[PDB]
Amino acid sequence: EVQLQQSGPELVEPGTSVKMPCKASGYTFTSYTIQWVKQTPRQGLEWIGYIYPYNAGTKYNEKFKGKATLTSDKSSSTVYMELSSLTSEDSAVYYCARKSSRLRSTLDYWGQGTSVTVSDIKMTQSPSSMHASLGERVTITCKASQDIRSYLSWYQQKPWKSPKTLIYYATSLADGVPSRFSGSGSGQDFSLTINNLESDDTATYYCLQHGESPYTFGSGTKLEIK
Amino acid sequence: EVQLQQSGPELVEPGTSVKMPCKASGYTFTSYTIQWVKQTPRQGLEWIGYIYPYNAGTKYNEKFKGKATLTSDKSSSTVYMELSSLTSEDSAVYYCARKSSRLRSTLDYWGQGTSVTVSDIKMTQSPSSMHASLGERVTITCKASQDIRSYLSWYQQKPWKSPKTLIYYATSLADGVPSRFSGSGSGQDFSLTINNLESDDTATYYCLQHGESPYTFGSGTKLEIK
Amino acid sequence: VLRDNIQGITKPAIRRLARRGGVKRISGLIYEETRGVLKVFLENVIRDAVTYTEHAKRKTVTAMDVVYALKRQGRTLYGFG
Amino acid sequence: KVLRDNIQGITKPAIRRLARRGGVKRISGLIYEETRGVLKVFLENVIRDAVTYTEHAKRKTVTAMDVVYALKRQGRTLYGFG
Amino acid sequence: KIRLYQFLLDLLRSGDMKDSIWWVDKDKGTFQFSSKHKEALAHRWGIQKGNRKKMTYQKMARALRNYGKTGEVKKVKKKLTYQFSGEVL
Amino acid sequence: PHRYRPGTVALREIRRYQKSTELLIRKLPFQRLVREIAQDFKTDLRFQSSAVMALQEACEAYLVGLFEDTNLCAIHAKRVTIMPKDIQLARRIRGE
Amino acid sequence: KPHRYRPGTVALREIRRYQKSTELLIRKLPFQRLVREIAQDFKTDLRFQSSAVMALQEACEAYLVGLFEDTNLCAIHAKRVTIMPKDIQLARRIRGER
Amino acid sequence: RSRKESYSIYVYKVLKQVHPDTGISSKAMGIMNSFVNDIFERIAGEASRLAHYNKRSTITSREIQTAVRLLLPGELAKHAVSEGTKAVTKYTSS
Amino acid sequence: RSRKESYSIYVYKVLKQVHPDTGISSKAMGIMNSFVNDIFERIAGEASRLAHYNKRSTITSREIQTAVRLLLPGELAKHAVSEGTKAVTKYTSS
Amino acid sequence: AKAKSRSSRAGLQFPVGRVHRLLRKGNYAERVGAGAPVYMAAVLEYLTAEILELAGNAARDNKKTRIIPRHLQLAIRNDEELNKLLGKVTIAQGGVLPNIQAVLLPK
Amino acid sequence: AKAKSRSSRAGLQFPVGRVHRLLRKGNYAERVGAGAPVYMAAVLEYLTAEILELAGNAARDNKKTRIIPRHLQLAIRNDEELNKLLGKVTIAQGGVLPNIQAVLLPKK
DNA sequence: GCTGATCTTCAGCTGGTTGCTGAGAGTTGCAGCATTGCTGAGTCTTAGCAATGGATACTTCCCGATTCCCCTCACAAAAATAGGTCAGTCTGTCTGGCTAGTTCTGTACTTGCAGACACAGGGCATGTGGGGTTCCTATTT
DNA sequence: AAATAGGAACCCCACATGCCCTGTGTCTGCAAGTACAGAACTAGCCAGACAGACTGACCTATTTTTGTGAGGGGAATCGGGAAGTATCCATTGCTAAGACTCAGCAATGCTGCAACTCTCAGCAACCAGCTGAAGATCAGC
Repeated sequence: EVQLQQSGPELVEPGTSVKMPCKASGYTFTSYTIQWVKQTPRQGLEWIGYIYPYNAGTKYNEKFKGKATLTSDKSSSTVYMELSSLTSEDSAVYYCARKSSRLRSTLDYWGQGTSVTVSDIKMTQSPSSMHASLGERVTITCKASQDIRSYLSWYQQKPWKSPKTLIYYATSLADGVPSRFSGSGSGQDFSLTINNLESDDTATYYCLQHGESPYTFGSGTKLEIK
Repeated sequence: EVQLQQSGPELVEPGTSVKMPCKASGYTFTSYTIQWVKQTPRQGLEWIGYIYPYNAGTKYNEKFKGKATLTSDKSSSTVYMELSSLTSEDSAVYYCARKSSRLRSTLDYWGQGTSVTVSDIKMTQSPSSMHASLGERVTITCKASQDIRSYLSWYQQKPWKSPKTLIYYATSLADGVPSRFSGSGSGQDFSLTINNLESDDTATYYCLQHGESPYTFGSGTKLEIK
Repeated sequence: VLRDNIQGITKPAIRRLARRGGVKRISGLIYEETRGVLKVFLENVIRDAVTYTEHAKRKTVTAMDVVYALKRQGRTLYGFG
Repeated sequence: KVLRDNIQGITKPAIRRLARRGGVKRISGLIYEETRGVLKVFLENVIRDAVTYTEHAKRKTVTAMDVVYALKRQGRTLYGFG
Repeated sequence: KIRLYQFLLDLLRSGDMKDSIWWVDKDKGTFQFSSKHKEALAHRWGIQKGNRKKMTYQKMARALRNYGKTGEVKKVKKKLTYQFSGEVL
Repeated sequence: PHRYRPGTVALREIRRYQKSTELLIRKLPFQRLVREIAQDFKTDLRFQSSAVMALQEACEAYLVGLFEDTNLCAIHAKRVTIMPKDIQLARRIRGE
Repeated sequence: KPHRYRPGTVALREIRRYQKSTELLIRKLPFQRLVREIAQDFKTDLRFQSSAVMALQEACEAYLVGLFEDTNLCAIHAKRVTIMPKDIQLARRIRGER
Repeated sequence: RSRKESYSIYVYKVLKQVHPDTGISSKAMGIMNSFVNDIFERIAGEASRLAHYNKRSTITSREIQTAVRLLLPGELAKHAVSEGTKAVTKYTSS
Repeated sequence: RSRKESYSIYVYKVLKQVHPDTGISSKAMGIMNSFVNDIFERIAGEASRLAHYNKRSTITSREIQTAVRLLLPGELAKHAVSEGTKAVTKYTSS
Repeated sequence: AKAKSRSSRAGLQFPVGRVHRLLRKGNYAERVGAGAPVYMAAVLEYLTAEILELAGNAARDNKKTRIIPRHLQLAIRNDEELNKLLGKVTIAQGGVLPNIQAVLLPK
Repeated sequence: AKAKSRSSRAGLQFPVGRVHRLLRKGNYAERVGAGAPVYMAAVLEYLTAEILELAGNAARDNKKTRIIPRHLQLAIRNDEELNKLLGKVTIAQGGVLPNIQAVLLPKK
């Protein structure tokens, strides 16, 4: 039901400006903030900022201040992001994700990703990459720098695909997620566990914190099956 | 608190038209209909009509249609009555009285009376006039033509004064009237009893029915004390 | 499965509703806005009513449930119980 | 004692301040009397309900909780007084 | 109840709307309907009874024929005329 | 041929529909719309006929009141044509 | 020539100031006198707690401020910037108070 | 098959008492049923709140009178209070 | 001395749980007290109405959950339902 | 002794006993006073009588035999006190009051 | 046996026992279930926690270490769900949100 | 249109203070624990009705194209009015004290309401009938 | 062609009947609420200074109102087709009644500890003063 449409890839020469939409449908548009996340092979997922369509309120990452500008259009339920002075290190995929204004909530639904190519709290994931057979147990550790009161979420990202939410609030199962995935931990130590494995489970898992103003992701964990 | 102000006496030659105000204060103006009553020495009191300021609804006596028209001015809390084609047989005192929209209510408060001079159900008040000393019982009867489900009121009018309400709903005491006054009866026969008389109680007593569309007063009753 | 049924509230029907409301002239863009507001109102009332039926472990929405939903949205309805 | 002609105590600058808090930029000269009337009506309603609540309790002092009840009764819930 | 002949008696006794139904012999109780205003009389009967459909003089007259069994209203051989019985007079 | 000047037929319609009481939306489209809306919450639902009737009557009353407020807003702006902006202003002031 | 501000900017300054503070904008004593006078017509020799008068004042300020926001919306709808009594009447009618 | 227990017969008695000749339809009957239920709920709930505020455990005619005063507007409250007082006075004398 | 019996201490415990170094003023304390009382009254009254509608005489966690669904908007209802279910599940295990 | 309804004792048409039972089983108070059902039954009867009389007058003014919901709506909406009491109430088959703004009317 | 508060058993900070007493004495039902006060306390605690966290964040962004009614108003009115829940609620000394209509601002 | 100088306001920093918040001592009232019983709620089975689905024929309305008229909107003038300054004035506010009228607390007790039980009549679900009503055809003036 | 008969369903409003369950009558127990007395407490009134908010005049700018006129948006019309509707029948499924059972909740008494009140120390916030940046305003080239 909930869906966040996005435009296709755009080729832009450096020094210009670009804008992409995040047309959202299937829910009360003004009740959910739209968060923008960029993903690069050398930095992984990176939080840019959000906009609250209810009161046009915004909040930007310090390292993306000025570079990105977020606007909302209540009539068409669309949110735009503008990048000014496109520098060479901007060829990445920009995601727009839905997140409720509730602190416990996380980025639940994501856009497909617009591959744009141009011409704090440190969140540490202990296992960089791991292997497992068809039915073993895996566990991913996500030790944090500072203390976050269980404001941690786990995401699964298939290759060339938008990430999918698994755990929010460090223990709560997300919608549609089978009980095989189980989160645990609080404070600074968090863990994600998968009891029964399948060929689907071959993906990269990220842990995201939203306890403090600059949201930070983990390095990720490439999990391979057989 | 509740006051219904009127204008002074009018000296008007025959054939013209006159309008008099009924500026009201002390209550919610739109909640009470303003009723207009004319008084001639040879026909007593006659009901002209009423205006409901809530929706400007009118209802005139069949013998006064066309001759009188009622207008409501909500901004100034004033009601005007316009009399057109002033015949010689129009020299009378015109009273404006407040009556609630509730069927049980009656004309509770009256204006001072605008003396204008130009250069069906029948009420039977059996005892025309009586003489009594300072302490006896007196009974007035208001035998009706048709039946009225206790929709009868008793009014006291001192000479050269506006009528004062005593009994409404044929049994209920009005506001501020001493318990000496007592009304009784229902259907077609109604009674008014005065417990102990005083030199003040000498006045004219009328019985008004409002059980049917044309309101009709009684013939009157002159009470003399000692 | 039912789809696009908000188009069933035709333009003449909306004009009739406006006429009952005393509207003399109607702009061409009124109809889509009216369809949107009607859809929002209906979604709210139906959600409350379905909650009421689900609590009673029923699978049929009764007139009592709709009346209760309207009452709890401050829209008391007379004549259905 | 007897109080008389106190709605005039809601002066013009007070109404201007209230309008400014509402984001009003320009105010017509006839707004003040209309605002005084509206405030008088609102106060009459709330005070009548509060006095009824106090009367039922066989008290002679209008407590703040009576005002809270009167406001709550009119869909005007007030926080911070009980 | 039986209010139909009560209606037919009341307006004749009160002299109301003589253009449709009127007297020639009050002693025996005979009366004559107008061939033109009898539709108005039937309609005024129907509005009082507050039925669903406006009734014609045919449906009005259909009722009088059941009165012959009881004897209040009977039809004699004379165009547009009936009469009450002595008891209901 | 004869043609009524604009606004006369509209005034006749206003007088006519303010005098009657039947539902101004056909029953079948509204039933379909209600079932479609309820499909989102619970699948394989069921509706009493009186339930759909109550829903329709509530919707008619709400829309008629909203259109009265919209007409008042339009008259406030020295117009006789209601526009979406008047609906929005009325809904905003009502608190919706 | 003394310095003069063009009309409109001082109004915006006042809007910014009074939308940032929370104190009562009506003098306490005149409001209390008004409340006592209004209550005189419902019961003689009444008594008011200070917190009661304060709660009444808080309610009145909130109500008037909300009504003024609605009035401003109505005035802007009519392509104006000056609120007039007709805007107040329209807002109160739509709200259901009239 | 559970004896629905409406208000129809009492409303019909009142109607025949106040307008001996006019009837009433089923839809209007149900509407007046709903009206009586709604007013009952309003007055009873407000009287319950009144008893709760004053730390009383019983609802008396005083509570109902105050609820009527608080809920009905204008002369409606005055006439309803008169009717209730008269009924209670008559009932007390048995 | 009358033992007003407010919610102040529990709200302070919650505040110290979420914001360890942040205090709260007396006026804000009273406002949050009023908020808690208002929400409790709303949910309890609506649950009582739900129990009455289904001819039940008891208020269970099901009535409270349905009330929470009915009066809280959006994700507030979802998270309140999750919290209540977690608390009841933990309490049942004693 | 001979059974006597409390309604008859109070001289009312509405059921005092049923109102008492509804008060007792309605979760309103721990106890219910003796005169409370009588008082509230009298109030309900008064309101019913007033509305029914107004609706009957409206029906007679339309020359109709029976009160239909339209007449009830006309009775309530034409009375300001009754309109205030039933401001947020929708009446089935009620329609609306006939009202046209003066601006829409032609010159 | 040593007395254990029902709040501690349910892992709560709000009083389960007091909530149960208020439910029983509040004229809501003939009887109250065992888990009803636990559920009620959990919901109340969640709501107060959410409002308090938002108000504390608002105070911190204002460089204050004490929540005042203004911070509560800022927390509520800036959240659409909380504003909808408390739409008809007045907060004393809470002020109003800073909002100026666009057309009132100077053009150039 | 594009800055530039001048004046005003707002934002930030630092020291004195001050009233307001948090924590500790005393205590007391209510939550928790342990029984006891009994009834309201859960479970099964099935009667009974109402909702759903399809068909058919008839009625009612809806949709798109045309014409044109009058309403809305852009625009300029006028003429009405509100806002900004300022000198003068008046009133709110703060301080504290004194009643004294009102509210709160404790006792004795009394009066009215809940509980239990027998039972009978009121109210609900059907039903039966008078006085028409309706509908279509045929017959006799 | 108008008037009259008449068979045959049918509708509205009483009126009757069977029955069953719930409201009434009666008695008993006991606690909710009341009358009274005394303590305490807090709201109304007094009073004086004083500083800052309020008020009325004046001038001007800037906002609203009024009078144009054009044009394209919506109303009025119409005719064919598309749904809507009424009714009729069959199916099915789902809601509640009735019986049975027992687990959870009320009621009760005792106790201990958590929550209330009262207090006071100390510190976050407030105020005053000062300074620097931002922005409004009036020429000017």
